[PDB]
Order: sequence, then structure tokens, then C-alpha cells
Amino acid sequence: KKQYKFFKSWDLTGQQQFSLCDAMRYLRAVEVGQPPLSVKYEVHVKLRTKKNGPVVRDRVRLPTPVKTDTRIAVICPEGSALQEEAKNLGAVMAGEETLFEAIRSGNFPFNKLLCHTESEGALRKANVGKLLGPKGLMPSGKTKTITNNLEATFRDMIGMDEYRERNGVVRMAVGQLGFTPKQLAENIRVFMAKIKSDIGKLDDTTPKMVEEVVLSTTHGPGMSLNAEFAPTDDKIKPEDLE
Amino acid sequence: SRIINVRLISMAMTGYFYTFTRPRTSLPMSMLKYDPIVRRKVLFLEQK
Amino acid sequence: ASHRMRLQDQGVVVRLLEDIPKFGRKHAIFRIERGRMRNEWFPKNKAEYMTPARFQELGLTRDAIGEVDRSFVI
Amino acid sequence: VGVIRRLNVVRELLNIRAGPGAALLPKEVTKVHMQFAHRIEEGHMGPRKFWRENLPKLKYWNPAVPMVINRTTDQKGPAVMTIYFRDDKDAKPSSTPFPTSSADGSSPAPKPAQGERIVTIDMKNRNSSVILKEFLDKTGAVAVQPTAKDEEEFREFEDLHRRSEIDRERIRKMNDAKKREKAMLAKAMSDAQSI
RNA sequence: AUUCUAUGAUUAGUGUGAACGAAAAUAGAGCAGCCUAUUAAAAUAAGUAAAAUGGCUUUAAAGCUGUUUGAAUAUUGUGGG
RNA sequence: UAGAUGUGCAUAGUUAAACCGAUCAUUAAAAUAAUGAAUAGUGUCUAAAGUUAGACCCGAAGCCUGGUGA
RNA sequence: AACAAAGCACUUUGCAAAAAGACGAUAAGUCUAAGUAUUGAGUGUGAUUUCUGCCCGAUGCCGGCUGGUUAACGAAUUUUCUAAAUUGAAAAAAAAUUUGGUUUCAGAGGAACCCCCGGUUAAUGGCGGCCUUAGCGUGAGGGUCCUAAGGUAGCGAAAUGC
RNA sequence: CUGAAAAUUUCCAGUGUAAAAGGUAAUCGAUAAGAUAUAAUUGAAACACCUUUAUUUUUCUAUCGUAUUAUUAAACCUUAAAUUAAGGAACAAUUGUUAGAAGACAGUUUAUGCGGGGCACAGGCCCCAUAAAGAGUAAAUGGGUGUGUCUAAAAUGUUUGCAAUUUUUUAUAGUAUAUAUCAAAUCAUCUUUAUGCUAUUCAUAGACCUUGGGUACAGUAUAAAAAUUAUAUAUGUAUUAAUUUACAUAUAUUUUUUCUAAGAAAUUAGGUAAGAUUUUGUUUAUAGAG
RNA sequence: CAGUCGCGUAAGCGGGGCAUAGGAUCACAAGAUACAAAAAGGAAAGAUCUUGGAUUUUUGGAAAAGCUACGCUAGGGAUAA
RNA sequence: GGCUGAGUAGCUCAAUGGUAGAGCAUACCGUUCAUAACGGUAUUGUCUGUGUUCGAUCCACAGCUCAGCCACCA
RNA sequence: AAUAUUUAUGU
Ligand SMILES: [K+]
Ligand SMILES: [K+]
Ligand SMILES: [K+]
Ligand SMILES: [K+]
Ligand SMILES: [K+]
Ligand SMILES: [K+]
Ligand SMILES: [K+]
Ligand SMILES: [K+]
Ligand SMILES: [K+]
Ligand SMILES: [K+]
Ligand SMILES: [K+]
Ligand SMILES: [Mg+2]
Ligand SMILES: [Mg+2]
Ligand SMILES: [Mg+2]
Ligand SMILES: [Mg+2]
Ligand SMILES: [Mg+2]
Ligand SMILES: [Mg+2]
Ligand SMILES: [Mg+2]
Ligand SMILES: [Mg+2]
Ligand SMILES: [Mg+2]
Ligand SMILES: [Mg+2]
Ligand SMILES: [Mg+2]
Ligand SMILES: [Mg+2]
Ligand SMILES: [Mg+2]
Ligand SMILES: [Mg+2]
Ligand SMILES: [Mg+2]
Ligand SMILES: [Mg+2]
Ligand SMILES: [Mg+2]
Ligand SMILES: [Mg+2]
Ligand SMILES: [Mg+2]
Ligand SMILES: [Mg+2]
Ligand SMILES: [Mg+2]
Ligand SMILES: [Mg+2]
Ligand SMILES: [Mg+2]
Ligand SMILES: [Mg+2]
Repeated sequence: KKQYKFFKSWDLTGQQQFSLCDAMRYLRAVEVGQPPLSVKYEVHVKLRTKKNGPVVRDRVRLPTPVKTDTRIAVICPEGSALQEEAKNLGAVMAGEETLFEAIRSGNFPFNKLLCHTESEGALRKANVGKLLGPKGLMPSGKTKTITNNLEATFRDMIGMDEYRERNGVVRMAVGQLGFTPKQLAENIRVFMAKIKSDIGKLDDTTPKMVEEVVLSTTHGPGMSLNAEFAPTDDKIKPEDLE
Repeated sequence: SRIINVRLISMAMTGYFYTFTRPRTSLPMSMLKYDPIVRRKVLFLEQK
Repeated sequence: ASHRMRLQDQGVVVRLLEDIPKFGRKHAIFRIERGRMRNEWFPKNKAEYMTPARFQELGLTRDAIGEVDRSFVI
Repeated sequence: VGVIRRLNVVRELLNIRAGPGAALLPKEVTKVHMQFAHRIEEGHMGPRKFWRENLPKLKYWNPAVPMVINRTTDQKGPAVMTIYFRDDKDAKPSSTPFPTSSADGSSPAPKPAQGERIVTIDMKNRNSSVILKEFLDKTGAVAVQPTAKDEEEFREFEDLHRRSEIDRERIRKMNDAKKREKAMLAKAMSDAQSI
């Protein structure tokens, strides 16, 4: 008989919350041997909002690509600052004379192939065009892959992430299991911040407030995430590994 | 009624204001009026 | 919640003298309903009012008031 | 769903730090690379349970030890375990290359580097307990002891499982009669509504 | 100290209005101080001060009060105004 | 002997009011820019008056309180 | 011709400390009554013969929901001023937070009356139309609208008739 | 919607009773088969598993409310010098507070105007006549379909043959004038100097065509631009280390602001400037047209 | 007149509409001013300026239904039979 | 200013996420030896607009109109 | 073996 306007909000005083570092220490353990690029983090932000109100339908461009459908690989000098930069942009197996043998292996993880104008010489020397050709991945002037600015090329082909507000929660994948605590941390900042902006400009009659945010993996428990980032265990420091 | 008395607040944050009437089914008023506190013409915007 | 609520009486302080069961042991100080002490305990000499003068003679302070023990047994 | 509903779930699932197969490996070990098949045929059940029961606990207490697992669809394969126990005599110089877990033989056991005299382990048709035993003793880890509250956690949830199953049968039985009665009356009356 | 008369004062102030209406202080009539009270009394004051609420008084304070509740221990800064 | 004592009104105006002051008020800063406001009081008697009291005089039906009578 | 009246009818009263009703600045208490449902009180009608029809919508009363509403109470909220402290500011400076005093806002739930359902006319009260007809009239009859129901029996230029 | 445990979601079709969304390709089976799921089919939407959410339902806890029971086991009430009695009983009763409620009772209002009063009707304001050639001027006088409104104003630049508009900057000569230059005002004119196309002519495997090169000399202007983007895909052909590259088809796009009439629409009413100055009716004539 | 904006070459024009038909105080509410602050430092409550809500329509501005043939008093014949 | 209910064909009324119906008031036909009854059919379509969903009389918002009590009532 | 709708009219 009776009805309620706002979605039910549960008291959070009891909730044991975890810092991002401490939280990852648990999720990484459950995902001990799973493929690192198939297991992806995800966030469930609970918004205190009315039922008959509008819903968010904006997008976001995260610092690092999440969707793995388009796996990028950059042919750049080895050990160069750009080689590591490619990893920051989300590159896979990028570098010099690192995939060239993979192109000879006959199995390619990457779905697309970039070759910086500087490394163009090594490409012809490799003489692997006859192998990349039939696959439709051979760079060319018309391929728009021989570029001097990698970051710009990355933002163009990847795109953006779409998040839609459902009944009472916004759900979107933010990180990949192979993310470092620094990368994943910033990736979340760009997420909750963008929501706050949209929520801010949405309307003032009934502003929506983020009640709780839950972090979970594909095969991990949904744990409440605390604003803190540093680990509570003094002995344990930020560790990075597969 | 069909008419409402709106208040245009000074954007100079001086507290001065003007009061005009306009139909309800109309856009909020926004005019360039004279502020006697600063003695200059500033932008006045509807309160609500 | 509000800034003003209905005024209530928390009871009267009394010291047991007969080791009443379900309430407390002998010489136990606590607050009890004014009705039980006035109609049942005091006439039967089972307890005594803890007046400010009584606190001085016994040497105790006002901070020695306990609570009723419903689980007490002889 | 409530805050306490989920807490009782995650906390229970938070047995990664518990008794069975939990220890702090010495500083001499750097990483490990296991390799088994998907199915359990041909002595492949043992290695799997170790990966889903005990191995997850080793990562928590020692999260700086890469533990990659390669999977293959070619059963009757090498079900071995290469424990990078050396660390080049506690030498900091790191070996750049190391693969990552996957599903189809993408990461074969990498060959040891110069200062990488490693000890291997075999496991086929062998119980996980035997695998775990040889793992701890050979690696030389110091088992962690669960504190009081940890042992309290087991006791609490153990009672929940009692009441839980006690409620499963009840609500299941209450639905047994409901579904049964609804079918009997339906089989009786509606059989006439067919006409 | 109290009491009586006048001024202060058709004032402050209250009240929609009509109207109601202080005190300080001053002048005069009298003048007296005490608890060992010039007639036999206190071991210095607790259901009291005070609060909420219903009223009186009133300027909202102070004062009076039914109901329900309910403190502190002296200028070495305790209590009222 | 000496000192003090005893309502009040006027002597300076101005403004809502204070500061200010032969100047003051308004001009969101001020400034002769304008406008408005400045010069014998006080006591007494005679008389006519305003106000409050019965208030120039006579005259209701009625209202309330306390008593009286079958 | 008005009142009363015998008769008639309705409502009320179980008496266990107060039967109801009436009186009592207001109580104890008194009358009722040293009575007990064939008693007492209240209301209308007004011996008797022959009779007392229809309507419970409105109004009043009675009964009824673990219903709706719902003051007090009250879960959850909120504010003025000021003292001290912290933070902030540390330029001519506020401001913010916690605590003390002081003073406001505030309402999930939550009574009766009321809303809602049913009952009651010797309760207060109400008790209509418009067409058509076997030939003109007259309607046994028929159709239709409306209402809670539509003035029945009887009486009828009456104390009621312009 | 106090919280916990468990469970619960049917149109048709669909394996069948699909809660919704996000992520994922495997998940379980103690060592051997198999169930599950991805595929496949249906449907708008597709399933295991892991997360956070939506609706509803039992028990437990929690908060409210109703009812009953006990009480010389000395609340209180009633009988009773008044008790180890009887009955009632946490109700009743009383006090305070709060809400409702009988003209039972109390105070007061119910006006005034009006060719007497009663009923009715009337009360501010605007225009015209009455009004007597200043102003003013009454009557329950004559006119009125009078009126407590509406209104924020809007949807290398510059035409290619040459000092040609206004104002200003700067410089030179010059003694204040003169020229050039700069910026602004007025105005979106569209700008590839030829990379395509067209014609003709050589070669050229070729039985008219395939492939690659030349040629054209332009005022009766010209083949020498009547409008020239960029791609995504598929299907070819020819090509290269290479979907490399160049063409030919089609179909989805964007680009050249360049092709679905706002100069075909909206009754916008103030300040100021400029422009227009009989707009209405009448009347003559005019396909359908009275 | 001062302040400072608009249009116009300029002169100059603009303190709403071609003219004639929309009620105050008090209280309340939103802003400003820096006057006073009941021992003192603050404040409350006040004062000045601007502004808003009125069939306050008996519109110079009361929250307001009747009977009397049981009737009463003061007047008027300033209005009747 | 705050909150709630509401209307479907000419007339009177049903249908709750899934077809848009029933009865009546004319008319045509059928049934009957014939008439009256009876039977069948026909149209006249969710107050208006917008939005959410594969799908809207149905849910959400605004308005028309009706209705509940409110707010102001200096 | 104890069933039971409705059927008026005809110078
Ligand atoms: K005064
Ligand atoms: K009679
Ligand atoms: K009736
Ligand atoms: K009734
Ligand atoms: K009824
Ligand atoms: K309430
Ligand atoms: K009759
Ligand atoms: K008893
Ligand atoms: K204009
Ligand atoms: K003319
Ligand atoms: K008479
Ligand atoms: Mg109590
Ligand atoms: Mg005096
Ligand atoms: Mg004393
Ligand atoms: Mg007191
Ligand atoms: Mg005080
Ligand atoms: Mg007081
Ligand atoms: Mg006092
Ligand atoms: Mg003076
Ligand atoms: Mg006698
Ligand atoms: Mg009779
Ligand atoms: Mg009685
Ligand atoms: Mg009679
Ligand atoms: Mg209260
Ligand atoms: Mg309720
Ligand atoms: Mg009758
Ligand atoms: Mg009366
Ligand atoms: Mg004249
Ligand atoms: Mg004249
Ligand atoms: Mg005009
Ligand atoms: Mg014309
Ligand atoms: Mg002071
Ligand atoms: Mg008047
Ligand atoms: Mg006038
Ligand atoms: Mg016959």
C-alpha cells in the first residue's frame, strides 16, 4: 500500500571500509592466476536520489583504456621514454624488436599496430609486411598509424567510456587487473569527479549525493571502498606485479 | 494570478534591487540597471 | 528528537537490607520505583531511603549508586 | 540488500588470511610459475584445488611474489611447478622478462637466468595436501598463526551455516506444500475449466 | 529598613486604539535599631531556588501560583539580582 | 560665623536619531550646488480658555453585586 | 376549540456499593425508594368502534474496522545569540567546528468527534412529472424521465377554499 | 524503510516462471565418464558464475497497539472500627494538560441610505450630456455590453588595367599644407594558374580494343576547370615487401555554407534615430466568384 | 542640480505607455543604512530608506444573523395610516 | 503557496502493462402459418499534450476540468 | 429410478 519516493538508504556506521591499497591486496589474491587482461575492476556508486528524477547518461575518457576489445601495440624505440609512455597510454607488447619476433610467431595479442615515424626504418628491415598484410594490420600512409604523437592517436581510436545511471547505482568498469595502484587510483578520481560535475549541473531541486562506492572484480567480493589510499599495514608498501 | 512581481538582484553584491512584474509563463528578467551604491551601471538578475 | 522532552522521574535511591531476590544483594544501593519501596519494601523493613545524611554516616558518596540486577539469585 | 547482509558475505569470503596454506615465504623466493590443464583428467584435479583453495592465501601474506599460472587444453601434459626460490643470492638486479597468466599455453615456463638455480615440483594424481606440504617445507615458509578474532570469525560464521541450512529446509518445505497444494487444486478444478 | 504627603510624571514604557502608567532621586512628617531581638525566636534554612507547561501580575525581567520535574556552599568568587 | 541645600523654564540650533554645532540634515566619498530650519526670557495679578475630574442644570429604560419577602 | 385527563405508543433504567432522571459556588449527599423491567424517568398522542399506508436519501440517535484522519506524546531534524577552546586568518577581519548556557525550527507513528459501512419513522421529517390511449371527451393500458420514496386508506368549499 | 536468515519475480514464442544492469569464458565434477555455460534456436532484450540494486513473502529481532491473567503477595476503590474478610483491580476514580462537543447557558452584532417604512437594491473610479459661451454645479437624472486591465519589446580579405568613400595611426618632404602608409567603419565575392576533363596522335601483346607516353599555344579566348572534400566499408581489376598503391563499380557518411519557399508564419505595445504619411470605408472593373 | 547610461552626423531627446478608469496605517516578509544599545562588552527588540502580498469593495480602511401581536425608554412629528 | 482524487461509444457502465468491452436507443435481417416476444449484426472510441518501456486506458510529468481538504485572508 | 428455464395472440 504505502510507497516511498527516495531509494532505500542503509545506515553505513557499521560498514567495515577498506583503503584502496588494502582493498587491492584482497582482490589481487582472489584473482591469483586468472588472465590479467580479462579480469577487470568495477565500481557501484550508490546515489541518494528520487525515483521519478532524471538519470545520468554522460561518458568519460579515463586516463587508461579499460575496454580490451581493441588491443593496441606501438613499435617504438627500445628503452626510450616513449616506450614506457606507450604503457601509460595502455599499450601492450610495445617496443623495438619485442613484437617483431611475435609477428614471426604467428600469434598476435594486439588487435591493432602502430609504428612511430622514427621506427619506420626498422619495419622495412624486418620485412614482415608479407605476414601483416593478409591480416589487414600493415601500417601505411592511409592507415593513419604512422604518427609522431602517440597520445593523440590513442585518444582517437579508443574512444570513451559510457556510463548510464540505473535505478539507484551507476555501474562502469574503471580498471583492469593489470593496473598499478597509482594508475587505478587516478582512474577512479576521474570517474567520481566527472559524476560530481554532471550531478552538480544536473539540477539543484534535489541534488544527488554519493552514499557509498563499492569496488569489485569479475570474480571477487564487493567491498566498500574508503576514501583513504595508503595501506594501513605499515610493513606492506605499494607493490606492483602480475 | 497571471502576473508575478519579481525582484532583480544586483550582481555587484551591493544589496540594491529593482522590482518589476512579468507574466508567469515568461523567461526570467535580466537587465542592465544603475546601481546607486557604486554609482555605475551593472548587471541585475532575477532573484529566484 | 527535540530540544525539550517530557520530564520523568528516574526513581528513588535505596539501600537493601534483606537481600531481596531478583533485585540485589544485601547493602546494595540503586534506584527503584517509588511505588515498590513505598508500599512493599519500606513497611517490611527490606530497604531504607538513602538520604544525603545517610551517605555521610556510611562514608559512601553519591557515585556509589548501582543498578537493579534482575538476574540475581540468593 | 543491507550493509550487514553484505558484510557477512565478504567477511566470510575473506578467509584468504586463514589457517590452511598460509605462510610468509622467505625473502629468497621471487616468483612461481605453475602449469596444469583445464580438465581434471589424467591427474589434473590436485593442482587445481591448490590454485582455488591454498594458493590465493599465499598471495595475500606475500603480495610481492608474482604467481603466474598457465593453462593448456592438452591434458596429460607437464603438471609441474617452477618456484623461483633463488633471487640470485638475494641480489637486487632484476631479470627484465617474465610472462603473465593466460588460458592457452601462451606463457610457457621461462628458462632460469644466470643466478636462478631453481627447484621444481611435480604434481599429477597427487592430493593438494601433498603438494602443499612439499611446497611449505621446501620453500621454508613460516606459518602464520590466526589471532583470537580470526578464530572467532570461524566460530561465528560456523553458527550462521547452522541456522542458514536450518532455514533452507524450512522455506523449502513451506514452498513444497504450497507448490504441491496449488498443483493438486489446479489438477482438480481447472481440469473442468478445460470444458 | 518600613510607613505617610508632594515633586519626579498627561515621563520611561505598554497598548491596534481609547487609555493605563512606574522607579531612581529630591523635599517634608517621623526617625531606631537588632538576634543578649527588653520578652523571650535561628544550631543561618531543599522538594527550597529554578525549569517546562496552564494562569496572575507585568514591559519580555523580577514577583505570585496549580501540575510534572528539580540545584549549589561564601570575595581563596558559592548563590540571587 | 561660614559652607552647602531645595522641582522648574530660558540662554543654540539641527536630524528619525546621535556625532556634530552657528551651523545642522539629504546627496551610499566629500566638496557654498541646491533646499529647509536662527535672535528675550521668566514670575505674578485680572480675565477668557484647552484637558481630566459630576464639569452648565434637570430626566431614562436597563446592567451588576449584597440583602428582604411564600 | 386552549391545558389536563383515562387509554395508547416509543426511548431509557440490571440496582456490586451511583438504577436512570433531578438537585448540589460542588461535592459528600438527598428525592427517586426502605422501589427493582408488570419499577422509575422522559417524549408524543389523547376514552372506545373502524384504522394508522410509502420512504433511512437529508438531519438526529444507535452499532461497527487492530481502517482513514488524529491534539497531547513522540522516532528522525533544525536555528538565534553569547562565553571559552581549537582551527583558520595571522592585513584594517572575519568565518567555520566542538562544548556550556540561551533561544527557535521540526514530525514516521499516534485518540474520540469527523470521514466511511449498516440500522431505526407512534425519531425530527418527506410522501413528483411529462407523453400516449377503443373515434371527440374519459384512460382499464402502454412507454419514458426523475426521486430516498412519490399522498395509500379515509375525509373533502372544511375552524383548512385566494 | 529496525535489522538478520532464507526465499520470491509467468503475455506470445522461447529448453522455461528471463527481476534489472555491469564484468567475464569458461565453471563444477579427487583424478574416469558427465552434468553446466559460451555457441545454436526463439525473443525487443539470453541465461552459469561474481558484484551492487528492484518488487513481493515466511520466521527471528525491534518498535507500536489490543486482550487476558495474578496481586494480606497490604497500590487504589467499595462493603466493613476498618479484618491473615469478600469483590473489583492496575482498570476505575481524582488532579494537571490536550482535542472535540448541546443556544443547555452567557456577552454582543445584525448597520446606514431610500419622495414613510418593509422586501429588494446601493457604496471606489473613468467618458458624454443635463451645465445656463471661465471654472464649478444637484436629483433612485439621461446615456455605457465602461472599468481593479494589458505591456520588457523578440523568435596579400575585398575582383585583378592603374592615386575613386569616411575617420584615424605612422612616416617623408615641407612650414601650416601635400603624398604614401596603417587601423577601423560600410560589404561574407565565390579566388587551387592546373594536378582533372576533352580532342588528336604515336607506340602496343590485341581480335575494334588493351597498356604507357607524347602533342595542343589560347580574343571568335582555350583541352588548359560550370565548381575540384575526406573517408568507412564490400565486390572487382591491375599492382607491389606488404587490403602497398592506382582505378572502376555500387551504399552509408560527412565536406564545397551549394537546392525542403520564413524576403510563405508569429497581431509585442517602452527610450532614441531614420524612413513612409488616407492607412478605413465607399466606388469602377476583374477566371472560378454568388 | 549632482551621479552615469542609451540613441543620434548634429541639435538634442529619455525620471515608461496619445491623454482621461489600481486604497493608507499597523502588523508581517525580503534588502540596505550604522543612528541608539536600560551596569559594561555583544545581542535582542526598536529607528531611518527601498520593496512586496488587500472584492481592507460599507473601497479616509469593524472579524458580526434573526423574532417580538408580551415588549420597554428617550425623541420625532425633521418620514407614514 | 502546499497536497490528493478524478473523465473510457449517443446515453449509462465495465476493463491494470499486453484484445479496447458490455448493456440500452434507433435501424436491417432472421425465427413464426402470421403478429408480438426472442436471436444476430452495424457503428459513435480511453480528458489534452509530452516522456519512460519491446510494448501505456494502465506508469511519470504539465495542463483542461471536476473534487478533497490546505496557504494567505495586513 | 424423484428429474423440472421461458411458449402470449388468431373480426
Ligand atoms: K509614550
Ligand atoms: K394535543
Ligand atoms: K427516510
Ligand atoms: K439516517
Ligand atoms: K442508512
Ligand atoms: K502527523
Ligand atoms: K387521496
Ligand atoms: K479478587
Ligand atoms: K524602436
Ligand atoms: K481624404
Ligand atoms: K395572538
Ligand atoms: Mg513514572
Ligand atoms: Mg509617586
Ligand atoms: Mg540564608
Ligand atoms: Mg519558584
Ligand atoms: Mg535572569
Ligand atoms: Mg519571571
Ligand atoms: Mg529569584
Ligand atoms: Mg537644545
Ligand atoms: Mg400562605
Ligand atoms: Mg384512541
Ligand atoms: Mg443516580
Ligand atoms: Mg386530536
Ligand atoms: Mg510537543
Ligand atoms: Mg494510523
Ligand atoms: Mg406513520
Ligand atoms: Mg443568546
Ligand atoms: Mg461652464
Ligand atoms: Mg456659465
Ligand atoms: Mg505607441
Ligand atoms: Mg483602400
Ligand atoms: Mg549594556
Ligand atoms: Mg467611505
Ligand atoms: Mg476621496
Ligand atoms: Mg377466436
